[PDB]
Amino acid sequence: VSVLTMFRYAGWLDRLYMLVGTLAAIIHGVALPLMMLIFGDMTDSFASVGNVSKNSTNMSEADKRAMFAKLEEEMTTYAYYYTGIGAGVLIVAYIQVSFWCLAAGRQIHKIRQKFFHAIMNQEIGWFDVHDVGELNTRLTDDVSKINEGIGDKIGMFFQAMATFFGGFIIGFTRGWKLTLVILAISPVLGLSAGIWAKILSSFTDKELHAYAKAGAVAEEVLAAIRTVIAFGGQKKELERYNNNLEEAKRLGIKKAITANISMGAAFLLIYASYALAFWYGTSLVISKEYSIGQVLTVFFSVLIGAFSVGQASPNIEAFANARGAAYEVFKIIDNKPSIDSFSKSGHKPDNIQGNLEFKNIHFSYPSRKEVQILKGLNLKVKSGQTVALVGNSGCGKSTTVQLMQRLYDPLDGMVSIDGQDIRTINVRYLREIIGVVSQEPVLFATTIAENIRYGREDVTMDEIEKAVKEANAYDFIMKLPHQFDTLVGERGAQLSGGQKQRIAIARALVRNPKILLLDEATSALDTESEAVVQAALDKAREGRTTIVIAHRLSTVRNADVIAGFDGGVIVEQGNHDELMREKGIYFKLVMTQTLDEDVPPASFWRILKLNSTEWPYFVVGIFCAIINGGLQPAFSVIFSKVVGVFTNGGPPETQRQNSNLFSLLFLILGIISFITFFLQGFTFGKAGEILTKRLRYMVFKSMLRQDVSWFDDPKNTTGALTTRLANDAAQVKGATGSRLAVIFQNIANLGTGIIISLIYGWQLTLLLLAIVPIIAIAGVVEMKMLSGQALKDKKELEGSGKIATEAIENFRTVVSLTREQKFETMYAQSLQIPYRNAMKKAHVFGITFSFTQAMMYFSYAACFRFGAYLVTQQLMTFENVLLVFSAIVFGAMAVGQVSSFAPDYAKATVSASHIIRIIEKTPEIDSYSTQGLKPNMLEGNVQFSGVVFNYPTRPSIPVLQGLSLEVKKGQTLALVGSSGCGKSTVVQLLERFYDPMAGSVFLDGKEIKQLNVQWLRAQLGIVSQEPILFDCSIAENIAYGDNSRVVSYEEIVRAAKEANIHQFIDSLPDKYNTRVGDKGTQLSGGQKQRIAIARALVRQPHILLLDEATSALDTESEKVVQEALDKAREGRTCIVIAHRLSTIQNADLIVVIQNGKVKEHGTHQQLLAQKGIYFSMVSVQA
Ligand SMILES: CC(C)[C@@H]1NC(=O)c2c[se]c(n2)[C@H](C(C)C)NC(=O)c2c[se]c(n2)[C@H](C(C)C)NC(=O)c2c[se]c1n2
Repeated sequence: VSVLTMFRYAGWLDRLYMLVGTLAAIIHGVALPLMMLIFGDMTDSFASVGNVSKNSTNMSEADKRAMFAKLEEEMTTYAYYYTGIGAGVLIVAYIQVSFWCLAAGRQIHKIRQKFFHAIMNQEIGWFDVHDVGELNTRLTDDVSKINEGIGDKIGMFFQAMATFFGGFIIGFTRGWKLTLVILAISPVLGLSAGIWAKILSSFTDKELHAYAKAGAVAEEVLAAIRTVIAFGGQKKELERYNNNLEEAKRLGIKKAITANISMGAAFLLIYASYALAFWYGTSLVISKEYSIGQVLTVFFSVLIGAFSVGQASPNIEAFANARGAAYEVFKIIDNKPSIDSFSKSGHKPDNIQGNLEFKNIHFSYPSRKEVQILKGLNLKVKSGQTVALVGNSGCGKSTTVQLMQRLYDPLDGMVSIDGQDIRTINVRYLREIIGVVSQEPVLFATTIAENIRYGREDVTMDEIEKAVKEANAYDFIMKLPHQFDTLVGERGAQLSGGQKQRIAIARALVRNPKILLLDEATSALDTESEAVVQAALDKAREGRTTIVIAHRLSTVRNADVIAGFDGGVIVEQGNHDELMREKGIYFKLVMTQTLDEDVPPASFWRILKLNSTEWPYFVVGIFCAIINGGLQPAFSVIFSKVVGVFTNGGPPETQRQNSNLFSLLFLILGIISFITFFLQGFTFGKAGEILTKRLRYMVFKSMLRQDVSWFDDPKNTTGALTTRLANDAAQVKGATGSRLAVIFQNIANLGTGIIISLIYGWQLTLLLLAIVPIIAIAGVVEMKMLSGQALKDKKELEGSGKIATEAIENFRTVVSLTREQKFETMYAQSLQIPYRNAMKKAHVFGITFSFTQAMMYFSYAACFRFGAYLVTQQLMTFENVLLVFSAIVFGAMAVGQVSSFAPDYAKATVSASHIIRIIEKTPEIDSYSTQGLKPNMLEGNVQFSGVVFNYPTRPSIPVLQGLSLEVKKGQTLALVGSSGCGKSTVVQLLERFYDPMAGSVFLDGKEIKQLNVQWLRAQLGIVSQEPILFDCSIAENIAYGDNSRVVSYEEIVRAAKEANIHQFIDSLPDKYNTRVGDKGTQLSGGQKQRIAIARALVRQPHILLLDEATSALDTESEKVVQEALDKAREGRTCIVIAHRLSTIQNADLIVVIQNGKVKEHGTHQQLLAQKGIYFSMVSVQA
């Protein structure tokens, strides 16, 4: 039902078609087993020609006729066999594929629209809950999974029956109890293989979980890189837990891996067992009773049936997932909650004009338990009036304003617009009649002309003009290139928040409702802009009854009536003066405020060599692999022999022949395999281990010893990075295992296939090889056309998706809701294109697939016919055809490889290339010399010469152009400028995180450019904006193991002492052993920073780098900070850059630098004596 039905819902001819194609499928599966019967009949007559050709010591002419008659006889049987099965195949396959698509196609598309629009209709709820980025995510993700649900399904049916009727058909109709001996031994052994192999395949997955755990405990926090460099390099830790848990779950998962190799060994062991019981039980049931040397037909066939069962399984799986996640989220789809709002008909209010009425409205947010912010609210506003609301505590003001848009619904009481109940009037009509301007001026990724269009569909640039002109925007818009026809560059991040809001107005203004609300929309914006804005508001208000919420009591003045609020508390209402004269709330407050990487440069064999390096040696590996190749050919021939001697040879010892070859095949494959595998498993496996481990190490280090523009200015987050760790270590592991499997299959197939290709008959040799490369090339072009169509498809659907996103994501549309559908409409457009495009491709796959099959029966019919060719009186055409099985299934061997084992070597290579280039690096500052920390460098006079720099992004114009400063010893070097850059960049330069473009610095003598980077970073005391510390124990944080700097207890104590954080150190559970607790999410920036300080001073710098240290704080925190900073400074050189135009006075040398160049400098009252720059700073400061 719902689950499956609803899943498979919608489709007149869709459904019908569906069934049809399905039928085709069935016939298809059945097609291959009947195919096996043919194997029979032809091979049977072949056998008879083998015993009459094996007699040979008698009539020569009777052999001419008898054997030739048999030739053209089966030659006819051949034509008709492949012809039938074949053409059929081509046809049926084509049909079904059409099923998959067409069906699922139309289906999806439908589900498409319905989901878009549904979402669009869940109202507030999609705000209420949801993660809304998550919502659309599943839009795309889930829909797709459903589609794949319908198509793979078709697949499942196909094979489901291939094995059902196959195993039946042959597995009964041809044996009557022999087909059964099959049934017995065959179905049985199949059970054992599937069984043990799955038990440890699952054991394998348990290995993948314990594995992911070792990995994270091998991940750790690697962000805060900066602070990190101003610290040195963890580098032991990472390695410690890294190789630790790795090595462990390595050998171990590599044990279960060698166990999956003990699995491939099991399966091949068991399979070998297949041969045992197979050939044995036959040998008997083919020597004694039922003598046809054909039984193999049945046995072999049904076996194939068990395999259909398997392939059947993954398809099913797909049906499941698609089904599942699809129907359950489809439930979150089709579902029509709605009702708390809607968008369909209603009560039409054409009376125009009216007054807002809030009569006893109690309300609680959707989050059930939350406290009813609107504990019975009574408020009513006349028309044409400008009524404001005042608040500050948060929640209620908005909440209410909100309700007025019938956004959520009242928990009790009612709201009457004009004189009717809002909940009565139509929603759209309502929402329309309601012009609102929240604060966030959300704009679209289109032309302005458009955003306004959105305001109201039909409309001429005429009106628009007027609107924008009444929304006072007609100007800047004109000065703006391209005019109204100008776009908003990818989202609304191109113009000034102000203008934006303005436009919104215009927009809403075009709406021209009769009710207006301003959710602080002036709020969060500079002054001047603010005033112009409010201006617009007014010109838009007073012609329309309005209500506003704002902390700008000023613009609140001209309030026709103020409402007393503060976090949900309805009190004093009335004109300004009345509340002021009310010495209460209004009055009160009035007086209180006064992940895309992807890189071209690959590496041909470059990875292999690096590969070989990271590889100690394991000829053993390649070796055993090789022999494994030799093994496949072995089996193939072993069979060719078996069937051979049996169908054409001497009557006595047919038993020892069978019993042997059979046992042979057994011991051979089985034993040789289990061993070849297991052993290789352990070897190559280890390779993967050390490689991954060692690899990570080197790499990560490369990062450690890496820096400069990298992390200082990264476009490579801590995630893409860590990921690099995991994913890429695994991938190189890939390059190795592959090279291994490569040589294997090769020599395997090539080497042996060819030696056999020699014992061949020159027929097959050429013909067949022609067939393998051919069919192979088909499989490759197939995969290519399939992924190509999949990629471009994701492209068109991407465009449609993104837009969809913009909408949903930006629900602030339902704000005006005059688009909902309109939106969805546009999508239908986009969607229409990739839809017709879908049908086309549908067909494609069809033909493609069907052609695969074509080459299938094709190549085997022409191959077998040509084989049998000339068998008149006993020519060079006999049992060797099995040797044909050899070369052919060897092609099937190559496919066993490019289809199994290691990754397709593609992404393995990418990730390899990446991880390499990275580990390569180009250090940039590591061991060195460039001095000797001579016992006379303890000065500090930092000297800045030329100072011309700009971090990698030079086309952004150097943020340091021709600069030069200086700071004596043991004093205070004040620093002030415009904002953001300049200050920091300077501190950094000292840290020499980026050697300037031209210039240099003298710590006190030698040249920092040419000074021992390390040491230069030994004596430094940076305390920047956002403080940070790993999740160690604070005693550990403090005792910042800079270098040899052993965790000196009385030393770190000394740190908490001067760092002023000893107040906490004293008590606070444990005392000095208190970890940062949860990574450091249990303290105030004042405490952290203090430790930051504790850091600095515990290092005993000779230079203090204060980068606007305390920018976000308060009270005794900024106080005890300026104190510890006061006692931690003056005893040594210290640059104090900041935005503390307040405690910037007490500075030995205040330097006003103007981004790029220095502008003023000197003692405070002197800089003040030079009125203008520094002056205008103390003045704007006020
Ligand atoms: C994709 C399908 C062909 C699929 N193979 C694999 O999933 C696979 C995974 Se590793 C692997 N095959 C390796 C490699 C060497 C292919 N094969 C062997 O060790 C081996 C030993 Se005897 C034998 N194969 C015969 C022969 C008829 C080959 N194969 C089958 O009865 C058969 C039935 Se379904 C199937 N194969």
